[PDB]
Parts: sequence; structure tokens; C-alpha cells
Amino acid sequence: LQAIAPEVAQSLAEFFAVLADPNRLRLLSLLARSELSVGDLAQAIGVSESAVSHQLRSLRNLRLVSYRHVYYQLQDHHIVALYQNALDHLQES
Amino acid sequence: QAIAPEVAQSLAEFFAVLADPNRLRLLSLLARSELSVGDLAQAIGVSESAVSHQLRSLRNLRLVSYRKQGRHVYYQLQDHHIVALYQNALDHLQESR
Ligand SMILES: [Zn+2]
Ligand SMILES: [Zn+2]
Repeated sequence: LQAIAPEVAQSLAEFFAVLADPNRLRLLSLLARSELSVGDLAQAIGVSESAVSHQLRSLRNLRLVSYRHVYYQLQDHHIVALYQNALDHLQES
Repeated sequence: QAIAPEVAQSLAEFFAVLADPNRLRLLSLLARSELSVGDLAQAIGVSESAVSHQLRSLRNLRLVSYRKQGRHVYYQLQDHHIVALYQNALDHLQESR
């Protein structure tokens, strides 16, 4: 059979790389339970406004999160499924 | 909530393994069929020692498991979490905008 194309692999690689950051993953653990404002997230991570709004505004262009203060959510059902499966599998321990 | 720092770090380490093109190419194959290192190496066009070396961290972080059949060792996606992780990340990559 065929492996996915090298270009497809490299992009999929780049997408997992952004997930390979514990601070990002902390934000996403919050968005996993509900949509939340720019300041509700900062108050959970116990940091600032102008800095949650740096990381989120990063994750937006990465396609992990979306926004409508602003409200953030997990972009869509792939993101939700991906975060949960990863975190349940790690939990099996 | 927010997951604990320790838990976030372990999860970041799981995802770091997935952040390599070659390992993801291996996973794309195991997604359809349990395969040997020999089957894997033929399909990708690399040495076998090259596969085995890539498979190590896939084993250690439990992305893949293996069975023995006589002298053959056959690898699979560890479980349904791995199938979903993979498929969902590929579909989100190839979708919509
Ligand atoms: Zn699992
Ligand atoms: Zn998607």
C-alpha cells in the first residue's frame, strides 16, 4: 500500500508540533470543557490579558482554536476528538 | 480546571513523538493493516533499521503495539484512541479551509 505523501506528512508534523507545548495544552484543556472569554482563560491559567491573547491569537492561525471581549472555543469536532483521545489514552497509564 | 502541569508535560511529550513526518508515514500505513518492520520498510523505501529506530519512540509512548507470529513481528495502532487521533488530525488538515 501507500503511505501518505511526504508533503502531507510534513504538514501533519507541523500541526502536532504546535500541540507539543505544555502551556498551549493547558489552554486547550480549558476550552475542552466550554467556550470561554479571553479573561476567563487568563484567570484559570492565572496570567494576563495581553498574554492569553498572544497565545490564543497564535493558536487561531494554527487552526486549533476559533473566536467571536472575545470568546474562544476548540475550532471544531476534530480538535475536540483529538484532544480527548490523546488525553484519555495517556490516562490509561 | 486546566490539567496539571505534570500531565501537560506528558501530553506534550506524546505529541512531540507525533511531530515527525516519517513516524506519521509509518502510522498512515498501520492505520490500514498490521504490518512488519519489513513490510513497513518496503512500502516507505528505507532500511528497516530506519523503521525500527522510528518505531522505538512510537512504542515507548504507546502509539503502536505489536504481536508475534512465528518469526514475524506485526505492529498495529495501539488502540482506538490512536485511530481516532490520527484520522481526526488528518481530516482537519485536509478539509474546508
Ligand atoms: Zn488508548
Ligand atoms: Zn476540522
